[PDB]
Amino acid sequence: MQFTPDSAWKITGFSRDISPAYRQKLLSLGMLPGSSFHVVRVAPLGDPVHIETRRVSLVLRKKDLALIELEAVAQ
Repeated sequence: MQFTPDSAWKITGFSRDISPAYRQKLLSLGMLPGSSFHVVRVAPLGDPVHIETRRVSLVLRKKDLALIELEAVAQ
């Protein structure tokens, strides 16, 4: 349920009213719904985490993740 710095995940930014600010932004990276990324650091209360993508490190927020969807890799 929680996100710890060790496991992998997949980017699926798809909300019910996701604003273009976040959507039109990711476009610059070329990471559309269905990408793969790793976790650098996360907190159970609420902290700033960083994702590891194809030769690119993006930063996310425990509150920001609330909008974008995530999909755990294949165990």
